[PDB]
Amino acid sequence: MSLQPLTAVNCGSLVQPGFSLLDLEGDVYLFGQKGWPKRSCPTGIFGVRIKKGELKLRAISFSNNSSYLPPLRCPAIAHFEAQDGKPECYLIHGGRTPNNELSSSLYMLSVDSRGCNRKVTLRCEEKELVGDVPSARYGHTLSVINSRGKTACVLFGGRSYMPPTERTTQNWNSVVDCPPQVYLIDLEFGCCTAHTLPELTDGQSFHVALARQDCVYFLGGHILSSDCRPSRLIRLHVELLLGSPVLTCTILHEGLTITSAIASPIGYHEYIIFGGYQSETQKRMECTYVGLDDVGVHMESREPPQWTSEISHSRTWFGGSLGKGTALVAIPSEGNPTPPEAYHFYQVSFQ
Amino acid sequence: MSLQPLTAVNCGSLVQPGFSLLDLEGDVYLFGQKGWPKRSCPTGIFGVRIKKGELKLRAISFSNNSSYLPPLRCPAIAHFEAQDGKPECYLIHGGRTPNNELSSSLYMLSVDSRGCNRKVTLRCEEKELVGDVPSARYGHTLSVINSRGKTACVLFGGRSYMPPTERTTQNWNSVVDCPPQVYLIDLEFGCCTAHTLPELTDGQSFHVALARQDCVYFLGGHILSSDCRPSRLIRLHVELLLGSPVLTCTILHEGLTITSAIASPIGYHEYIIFGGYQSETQKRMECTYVGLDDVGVHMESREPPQWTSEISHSRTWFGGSLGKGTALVAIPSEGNPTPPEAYHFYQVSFQ
Amino acid sequence: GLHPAVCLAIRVNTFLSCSQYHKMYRTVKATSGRQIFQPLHTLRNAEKELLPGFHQFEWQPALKNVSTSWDVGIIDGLSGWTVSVDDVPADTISRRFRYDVALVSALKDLEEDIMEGLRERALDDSMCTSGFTVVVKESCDGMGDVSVPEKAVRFSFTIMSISIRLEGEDDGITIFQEQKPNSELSCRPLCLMFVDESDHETLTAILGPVVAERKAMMESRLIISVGGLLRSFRFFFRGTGYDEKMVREMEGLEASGSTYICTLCDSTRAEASQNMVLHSITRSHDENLERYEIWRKNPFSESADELRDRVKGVSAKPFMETQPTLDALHCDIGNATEFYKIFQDEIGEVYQKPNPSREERRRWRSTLDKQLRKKMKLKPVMRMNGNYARRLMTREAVEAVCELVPSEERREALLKLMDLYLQMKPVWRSTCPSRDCPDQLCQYSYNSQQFADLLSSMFKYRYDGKITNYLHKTLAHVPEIVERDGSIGAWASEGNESGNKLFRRFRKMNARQSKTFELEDILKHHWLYTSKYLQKFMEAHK
Amino acid sequence: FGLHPAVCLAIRVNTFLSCSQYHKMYRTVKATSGRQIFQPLHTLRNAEKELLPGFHQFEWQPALKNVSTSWDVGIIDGLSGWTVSVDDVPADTISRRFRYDVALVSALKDLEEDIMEGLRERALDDSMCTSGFTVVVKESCDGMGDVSEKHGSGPAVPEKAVRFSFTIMSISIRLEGEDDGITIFQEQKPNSELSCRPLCLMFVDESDHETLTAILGPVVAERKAMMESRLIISVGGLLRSFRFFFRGTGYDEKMVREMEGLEASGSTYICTLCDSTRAEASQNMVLHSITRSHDENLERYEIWRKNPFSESADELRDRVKGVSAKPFMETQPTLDALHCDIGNATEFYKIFQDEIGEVYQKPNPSREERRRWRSTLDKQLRKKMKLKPVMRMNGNYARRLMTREAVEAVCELVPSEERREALLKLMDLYLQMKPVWRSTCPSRDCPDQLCQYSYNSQQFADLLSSMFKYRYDGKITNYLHKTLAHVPEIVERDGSIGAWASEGNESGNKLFRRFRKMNARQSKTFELEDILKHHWLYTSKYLQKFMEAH
DNA sequence: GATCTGGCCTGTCTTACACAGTGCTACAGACTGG
DNA sequence: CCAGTCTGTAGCACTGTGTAAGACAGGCCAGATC
DNA sequence: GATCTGGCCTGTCTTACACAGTGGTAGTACTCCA
DNA sequence: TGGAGTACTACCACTGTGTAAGACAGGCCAGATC
Ligand SMILES: [Ca+2]
Ligand SMILES: [Ca+2]
Ligand SMILES: [Ca+2]
Ligand SMILES: [Ca+2]
Ligand SMILES: [Zn+2]
Ligand SMILES: [Zn+2]
Repeated sequence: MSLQPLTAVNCGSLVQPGFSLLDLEGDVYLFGQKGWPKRSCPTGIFGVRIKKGELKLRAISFSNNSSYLPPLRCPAIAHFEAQDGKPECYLIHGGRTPNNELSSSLYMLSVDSRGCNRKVTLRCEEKELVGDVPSARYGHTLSVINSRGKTACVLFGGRSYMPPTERTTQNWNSVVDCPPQVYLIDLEFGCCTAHTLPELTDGQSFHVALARQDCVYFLGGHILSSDCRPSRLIRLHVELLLGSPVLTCTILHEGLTITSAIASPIGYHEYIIFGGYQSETQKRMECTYVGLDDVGVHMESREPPQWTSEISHSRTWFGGSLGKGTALVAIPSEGNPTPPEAYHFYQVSFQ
Repeated sequence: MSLQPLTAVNCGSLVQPGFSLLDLEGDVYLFGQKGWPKRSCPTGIFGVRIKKGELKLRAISFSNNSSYLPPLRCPAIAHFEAQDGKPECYLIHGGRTPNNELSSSLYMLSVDSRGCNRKVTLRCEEKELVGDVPSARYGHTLSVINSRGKTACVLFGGRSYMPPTERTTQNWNSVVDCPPQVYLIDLEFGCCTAHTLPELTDGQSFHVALARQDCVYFLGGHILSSDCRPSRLIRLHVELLLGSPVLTCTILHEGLTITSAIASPIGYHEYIIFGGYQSETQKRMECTYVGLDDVGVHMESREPPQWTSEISHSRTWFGGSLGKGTALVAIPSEGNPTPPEAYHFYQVSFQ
Repeated sequence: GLHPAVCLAIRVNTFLSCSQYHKMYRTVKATSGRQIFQPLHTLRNAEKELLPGFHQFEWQPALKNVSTSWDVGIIDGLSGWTVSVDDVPADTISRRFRYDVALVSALKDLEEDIMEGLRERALDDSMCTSGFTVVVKESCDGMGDVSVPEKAVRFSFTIMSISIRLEGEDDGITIFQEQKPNSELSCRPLCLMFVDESDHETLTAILGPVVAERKAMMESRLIISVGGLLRSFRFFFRGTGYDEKMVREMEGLEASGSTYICTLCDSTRAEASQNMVLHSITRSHDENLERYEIWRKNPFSESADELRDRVKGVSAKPFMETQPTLDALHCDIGNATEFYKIFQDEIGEVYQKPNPSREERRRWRSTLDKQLRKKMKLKPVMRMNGNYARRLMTREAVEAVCELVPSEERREALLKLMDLYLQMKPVWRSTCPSRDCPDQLCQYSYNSQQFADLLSSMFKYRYDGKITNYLHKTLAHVPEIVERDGSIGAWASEGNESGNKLFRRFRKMNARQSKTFELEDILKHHWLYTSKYLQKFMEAHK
Repeated sequence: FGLHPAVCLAIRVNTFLSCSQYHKMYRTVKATSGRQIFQPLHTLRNAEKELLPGFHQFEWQPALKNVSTSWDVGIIDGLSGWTVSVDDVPADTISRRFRYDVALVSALKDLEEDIMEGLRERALDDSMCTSGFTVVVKESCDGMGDVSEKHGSGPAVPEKAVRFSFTIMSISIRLEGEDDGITIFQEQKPNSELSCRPLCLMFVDESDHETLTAILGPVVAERKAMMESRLIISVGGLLRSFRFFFRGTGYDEKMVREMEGLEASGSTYICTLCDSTRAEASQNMVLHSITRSHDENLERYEIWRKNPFSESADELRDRVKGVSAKPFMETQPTLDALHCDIGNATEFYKIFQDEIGEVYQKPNPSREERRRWRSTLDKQLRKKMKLKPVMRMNGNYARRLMTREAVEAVCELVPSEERREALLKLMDLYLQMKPVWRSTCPSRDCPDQLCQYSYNSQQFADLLSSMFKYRYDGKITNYLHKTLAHVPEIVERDGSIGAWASEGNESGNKLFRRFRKMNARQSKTFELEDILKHHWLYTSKYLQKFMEAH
């Protein structure tokens, strides 16, 4: 439960506020970066090395039979657990293109070969979607569920630009929440089906959701309709009957007023909800710990690691989980002249 | 011969381009503080020390029988050989004060009591000059001589202000070489006399003089009349054929063509010359040596230590001699930014 | 008395503040007045017919994704960013017009001169009033060090030539061709942003609406009350007046000195060493879209560099369509810089000494500046301006420089090289080559060929496989583009760049100062400084 | 109807319009409407040469001492022919100035219109009032530090600059009977930059006495050699005489110390005019005689230097009474009406802080109680007088503090009503005696407060040393001794206090900055010349008159 | 005889403020016609 | 004689700029000491 | 312990980035007046 | 019908004399398996 001020020796210009940190097969890969993929690494994804409080960003390289990814900005990430027959995957969907545009594409990323000399090859497949496909959104959440006895994906939330008729060039960069529809996606086939929620009367965004044994928990987030942050957690239960994947939901009584959080996994189903924003200006400093049970969520507040003045005065902050009780947070720095590494970094661990 | 970059630990804002360096009874004193005597020091005569390559500056105090000297900028220094009555003494006359005028007042400075606890008390008695007094001027030179066997002093050279007839506030600050006459000063009383010879065809300025055995050698300094630097060393032999101070002069063959030269005594009658300025744009760079006896002046070009680029390239420079072969030089530390300690100091030693 | 419009012109054409103009007006009225100037409060409404949002208009059919209210004015450049902290912050302050309203204000301002063109051509004025054709040249250039620089980016356009095709049976009749697109006196601003120049994110997230209405206006037509009639208009957009780096950044090519030099042709760098003349101009916007799709989806399962090469350096979905042509001013700067390097090299020796050190080139540059100041009276400069280039391109600079070259063969060689360059230079610099100097354009192919072969023969010590990109552009694309695109130089980004000093001065004497308002009033002035109405009232018959 | 050339010169200078700017709008308005409304550039430049120095012929009888009798000289270099030899003291300091006498006759002939107007009002026969004219002159020398010219890529010391300015205060007549004075012209607001003409500009700091003396020496010699003789001017068609008196007031106390030799700054010798120390200012706070004069200070410096009594160091410094450096310019060291409150303001702030808290029962306070009293006092002022706390007492805060409102508001905390009424009476006497020095002329505006000021300050000091004896044991802030010991003697010796403040140059700082900003030639050697020419053109009474503003 | 810490004195950073201008707006006064 | 109406001038929001009062600190002597 | 290789370094090369606008001076159109 | 005096437009001096990114060549080295 402590922090450590790191330093980005070089490459301290390739991080933007919302970014992704995929943890597969040990090393962490940073995904999404400022600007199009430069030629230092044409594939946009950087292996992250944490050595002596120092931050190294090594280039990665995809397969030949893979596809190439635009560096999505704030997508939804679903850690597709090791199962037959291609472990172990990550589902990225659908994110924000560095060119200011949404993308409804679904990228299935995985590891292919290694090393021979510590080199890590990745592969990335565009997964066509059949439906009833979910329209292009961002900030949403995707999760995996294994129900009796097959694996599916639950997609929900996230904003989107105005519908393509009311979007006026003066209201272009406005954005409203996508319709409150859940989407059940099968990795194969991509027959993505949409489903309503007679209880979720409103969409939302930046809700850090979780899944446990084909039972999903949408933690509270932000709703731009009424500017409210409904702490009421959302439980739901899915049963993939043949061939209709029936769904039910329930409004949990109490949750947490959290927005744009980092979820570091501690146990098999134990997570630290690390921090984000609880108000429009106030940031949630205190940590949180959630155990996922078949009874349900078990919440407790751990000791918040002491915050330096630097991290406390800052207007904003963001980050991503390095896994195994570890994560990385950042602070927009100030000073004269440009550092130009305008982002200070704090590594954080539990226990 | 070696150079070393010193650093003014404190009291950096009390060094001006012109200053004097006196030695008597060990420690070295710095004379000619810029501005007027602050409340830090009642007098302004600082005691300077090189302690682990750092310039430490302490205050000196005066007795009651002593008069107080204005901070002359470019006086005419003269060390007095240790003998009756107060061995030794130092003759200062008269330089320019912090304001644009000349003192025209000779001062006999010496040490009176010590320590007790590593303190030094000095005395500064004015010695009135009755005559036939040498006119007010600056940059001239004074030296001690012993003529069979009485001790007197010879004064010569130095610029001055235009006489108060053509002195006009449009050229109120244009200076003129004082008429070339040698002035003879006795110390008790100050019955001064003026004399001339046709060999002194012109008056010089900043010409470093060196006396020995009542024979004085004037180097080549600089003249504003002809804008040239006469490399003609000037010998003159005098004696007090009581009660007439008979003088004779002679234009010798060669004297060095450098201006405003630092003179550090190494031996009995041996002086290393670190050199101030050879050419009116290109400063002198080498380091020469002057011996002298009844044979005459003997010049030898010693090895000049490798001037660091910072000192070697900057426009101007100045300094003094810490005695016993060592000397201090200083370069205007002009650049971004002003600390405001605007003078880098270098110690330079012989052998 | 003085017409109010003239007095507004005098105010903004000399950078006078309301305080200054008010004192001047009070004083000149109190003596021998007989009111001569007009006061502030009457000018502060006498311009409303010059800024955007005064002149009614419409489209047929209506524009997509563009509201049809025609009375809008200065709008915040964010275009309504949900300020919610949780998302990407709505940080950057900007202002702009609505492209359509800007265009209609420009046209209805040129009303006088379009009517003059109607009358001078002896064409009927009441009929043949539905098929006008406008050529609009855009330009968008960054700007640093506007005191950390803060590096604001500016976006401007210019009506280049308005022609008429009515009633048909023909191609068109050039009603009015702008006489001077080079100077900023006709280069009107449309969008100002306090965005750094290279960060794709905010640049796109603010330019998006502009590019959107640009793409939308390409289809429909415009209706304007001009010359008493409700006439119509069609537009064609030339996206030329960008520099090279920005064209690359908004094109999807990996800036800047990549293995793929040409913005228009896909010839690699090494292949641009042997061959220097024969090339084809193929890079187009739509083709770049298709190539980026072929990269992203990767339908052929190729490896990294192989796939890069199948698309020829296209790894970024471009968005702002850019006509395939080079700037004129930066071509001059690039050319000048390269001749300066070659001069620095030939004052010393290179073909005799293979690898000279750094101090040697330092001293060679020093002595070159010595020879160019002792004669020709030229001082050194850190970055090369247009004027220093024009001076470094003339003959006498060569007659002075070549004096230091020991080998007289090299002397005559670079003299003949500069001769060729002066014989071929006024091709792209001209306003209209086929009219100003047709003989150079006629003899440009053979001249370029001889020049390229002279370089490859007497300088192969240096041009083994490295070629600056403007060399390639001026040696392999000039004739094709001049043949196709009518002219060049008449489309220089100069009109923007040299105009930019306005936004510099307009921050001192016309600030507010607060970035919420600073861009607003800077834009207001910078526009009001351009309209031909005011330049007419400024010249007032010579 | 055409426009006079002088009107157009004024309307160019007075609005900082540049040459190219003026010419552009000129050709514009000329080709616009069929007339030569404004005059063009070169004729305006020729017609302006009437106002700059070096145009009117004059004479001086007896002739000046060590001053050239030429009258055609213009903008001279303040170096004064500094020999450029490298070995000597460097000669890089940029500076430009006028020849004092030429500038003076130029400003006088400018005011000639108003002096003739006053002679019309006074009905003095013009063919008779010829020789008995006398002019009072103020001269202020402040160093406007750290200017930013907005185009700096290489440091060329473009920050600090001393601006020696002078201003004609008032001109009277002397002929011919007793008639020791009739004020023919009293400038109406002698503190604003509209009338504060520059004379010398120097690109140096006000710190280094060396360069400052080196470039001011000529000006001092002119000031001296111009005190005795008479100036002959062809004014109003008559050869008339003028005699001068140079009241030099507008210096900051720092510069006054630097030019009277008094050891700076917070020395044991606070007052520049009396000799009393801090303890002698605390014992008696009212009865003091203004004694320090330029000649006496010179003699004191001689006493210090030669030490004719061989007394010890500290005893010698006490016998010379503060004079350790040779003064070099006779200055009239009046009270500075600029601050004139800020010291008094911070003293009343400390008194309130130590009166709400208990200091005259608990003699030795610590940090916490002091800061707590400050906190609660600031909260009280926020509650009642609605004044937020600040770190430094500026002007307006002092103005809003030393008022009976804030005082009767803060009275509610101090428990003993004795001390309440005591400090209220303190502030009462204070704010009653306050406009004696601030306002222009207490001899016309408020003669009652002046006539009462002696007894008023007496009661004030008695109240202080009676009920606040705990705090004025032997230490007193300088401004309090100023306001209690010399105000009546000052206003009696001169006639005012606020009418000789340094306000002129404190304002004209903005003028210098603006002229460097938009009118400079950027050559770093012409720049000063342009700044000076434009600044002088600004402040010529004639041109402000053509700015009638009707 | 020889050394060290509190008082304080003064040289240095620093930072709260006011002051500068600028466009817009709003009110206040002065001209002119019925 | 009066009201619209036009003109002049003051007020507001704003942050960039210089400034000097105050925090402080460290450095040296006095004082107490080794 | 030997290889060897992906990854970091260092150097070199290419594309931009600022440097106008202001007074003084003088040719020089060019033209008001007799 | 010509003269020169007017006004305009064209020149000159002058700040400083390096940067900030990114692609690629190539050297080479950690360090890890072989
Ligand atoms: Ca550019
Ligand atoms: Ca540019
Ligand atoms: Ca000052
Ligand atoms: Ca000041
Ligand atoms: Zn090409
Ligand atoms: Zn006093």
